[PDB]
Amino acid sequence: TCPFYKKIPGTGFTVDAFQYGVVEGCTAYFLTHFHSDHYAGLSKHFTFPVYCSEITGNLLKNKLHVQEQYIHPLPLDTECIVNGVKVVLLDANHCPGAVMILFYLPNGTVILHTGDFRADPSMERSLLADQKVHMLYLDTTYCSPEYTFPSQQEVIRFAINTAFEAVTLNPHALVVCGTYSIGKEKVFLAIADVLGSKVGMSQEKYKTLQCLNIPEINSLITTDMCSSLVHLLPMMQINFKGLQSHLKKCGGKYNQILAFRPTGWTHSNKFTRIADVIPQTKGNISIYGIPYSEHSSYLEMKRFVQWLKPQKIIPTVNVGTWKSRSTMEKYFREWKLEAGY
Ligand code: NI
Repeated sequence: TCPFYKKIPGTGFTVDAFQYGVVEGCTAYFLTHFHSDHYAGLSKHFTFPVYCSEITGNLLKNKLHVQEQYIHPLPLDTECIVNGVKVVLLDANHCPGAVMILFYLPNGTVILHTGDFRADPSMERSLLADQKVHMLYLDTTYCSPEYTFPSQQEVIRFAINTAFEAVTLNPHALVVCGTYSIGKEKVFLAIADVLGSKVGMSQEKYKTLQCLNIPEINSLITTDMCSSLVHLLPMMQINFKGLQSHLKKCGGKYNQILAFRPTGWTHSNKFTRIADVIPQTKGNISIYGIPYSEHSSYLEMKRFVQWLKPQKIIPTVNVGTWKSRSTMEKYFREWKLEAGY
């Protein structure tokens, strides 16, 4: 049964609520982004309206084969009327096509649902500046001060330089990058760009990338593995046994693999700066784990909420335990007391 925090009071609306069969009274279903935890339940057989971004809409059509009559894309930064209710989609700075949703309720109440998001100061100059928010449904994934990580720009600098050095020292080295869902595309794109290669990948992944409205994408990616010296593999294959196997398949083109695993947070961030990171090495193979997050750090989160000064806050991640729910109310109270709202 659909939980409370996926319902929008006073409306016929739910958010990211596809795995509970027919939800009593829902006249329209909102989808924040194309990640499996959120889209779970959707298929070709779904027959109620779905509202989403354009890019999310391309993925529903081409990857889950949802029928074109039921997909309702909306443009960002635009006031739209849906079943007699005003709504706005805003970029979440999460993965491609990911959005936050502003609802203007008939009774005068105003609701922000973040979906998944990495808070940024640029969000303070959106359509959010212009008015009050009464309830904030919040992505609280890293809501604890021990969760620190560097900026995206710092991580991408490290990866580029790491790659460029190794391949310049050894022209016969192959670079590999792990993936399992959409997001974090910049890692493999930036690396290929400094190396003057296209990125090689499977047909199922090529298809996926074609739905993302990336500029000049056709110049950047390819299905011809042999033409490329930056390869994508599924994340699970990024270990010593999986890579040794993959090297055999390249046929004496390459004598060395350097591989990158994009992770979220890991406990090694409590002690080690990004500059100081080192790889796990076995023979002619090396594997770097790098902390590229598309979710807000603790400080990023704290700033956004303190700026927004919402009247009530509802969490959407880490809700499943009493300890978690308790810890989150304590941080919300300190933030409220520190900023005076
Ligand atoms: Ni997500």
